[PDB]
Amino acid sequence: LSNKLTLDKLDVKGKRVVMRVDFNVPMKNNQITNNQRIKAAVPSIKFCLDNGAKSVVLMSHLGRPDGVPMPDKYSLEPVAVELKSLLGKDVLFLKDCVGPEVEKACANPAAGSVILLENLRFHVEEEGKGEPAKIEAFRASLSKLGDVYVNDAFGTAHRAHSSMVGVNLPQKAGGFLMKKELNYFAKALESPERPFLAILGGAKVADKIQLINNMLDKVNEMIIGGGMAFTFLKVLNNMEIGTSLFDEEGAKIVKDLMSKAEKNGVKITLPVDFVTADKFDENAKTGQATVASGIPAGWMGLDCGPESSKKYAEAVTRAKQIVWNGPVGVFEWEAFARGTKALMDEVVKATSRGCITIIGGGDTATCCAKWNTEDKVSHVSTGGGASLELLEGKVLPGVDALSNI
Ligand SMILES: Nc1ncnc2c1ncn2[C@@H]1O[C@H](COP(=O)(O)OP(=O)(O)O)[C@@H](O)[C@H]1O
Ligand SMILES: [Cl-]
Ligand SMILES: [Mg+2]
Repeated sequence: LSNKLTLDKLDVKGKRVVMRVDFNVPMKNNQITNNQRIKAAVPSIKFCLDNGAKSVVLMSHLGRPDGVPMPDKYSLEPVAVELKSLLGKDVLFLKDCVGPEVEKACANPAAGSVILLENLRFHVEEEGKGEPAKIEAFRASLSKLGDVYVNDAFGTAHRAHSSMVGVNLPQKAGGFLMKKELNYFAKALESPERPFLAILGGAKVADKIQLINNMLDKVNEMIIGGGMAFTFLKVLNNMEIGTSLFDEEGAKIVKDLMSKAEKNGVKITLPVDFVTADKFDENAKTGQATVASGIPAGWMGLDCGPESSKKYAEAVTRAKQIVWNGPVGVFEWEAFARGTKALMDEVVKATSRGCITIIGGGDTATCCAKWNTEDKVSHVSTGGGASLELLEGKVLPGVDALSNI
């Protein structure tokens, strides 16, 4: 961020600060299961308050409510509560993020006020889909809530969304988490140790299958696991995949991706076996399948099996650097957690013999919390897809929109 305004050089004395953060935290049974992303923004928030900010107004999304208000399902109210304990200051929660009531609450706050707005994605204008005039009005409203803007939302920095690129204030500064994460990746990606392995799992298949093409110019090996794998296996192996995650658009480029991996000498490791489930539920009935057997109709693959874990281990053993985004099964539910635990064991072992190991994402970092490995890998990032877009070699939109020096 040498060329961008950052918080260390932003005068906040007597100023209202409006701050985009990534508070898209994981939830199970309605409880926050990892406060990593909240804790990670505390240094920027505290700095603002300690250097005389009149207020700090925090804004984020939670999940993918697709431009409809879903307070019953995706409210940020629980985050406000958690932020209090981590900050040592109280926080006022507002039930919207724009409009006359929100504008009034933020216009002239008591000295030192911390305010958290409701989920930005309850409005279609944040993503811009789910209207140019209402997008402008949404952005205008957000801009009234502070005098200066800070973006500390590293985990969302790949998204060219209204709160991330559309705030119109004279000073738009990168926060300290933004700086910490970008600095770590800049050093780690400049001259990676080789072989350099990417591990791509998870459930955001439509988005992340589109990142593979450019990642194939940067890495020497790739594990394609979790929900990502089934689109590949259906196309390449004619495998029956049941109700497993499948991306129609990505299927159309699978053969081209494999051709490119061959051209570039990138070894691709796909799974060969699975733990199956009869529905998407923690207490589903379960089974086993191989690529050869296929997955029965009406069943979904929610973990890899033991022969897949062996092949993943072989790739980890060859690696001198690893970037991992996306668990290799539904690790939140014990029936489907074994493959991700086994891979974590291998990645921790690799670190101990000198591998540079980077795990990132809202959910994947929660694997580190669950199995107590946060200090047993080289770097745990608050960015998942944001970190993969860095690996591709891009300038992230939320960084690009910051004020130039
Ligand atoms: N085979 C699978 N089917 C469905 N979901 C899966 C599968 N494997 C992993 N997942 C899910 O992937 C999710 C995380 O993916 P994603 O959100 O892309 O990762 P991150 O949050 O680290 O960026 C987890 O909640 C996990 O349950
Ligand atoms: Cl997606
Ligand atoms: Mg996630």
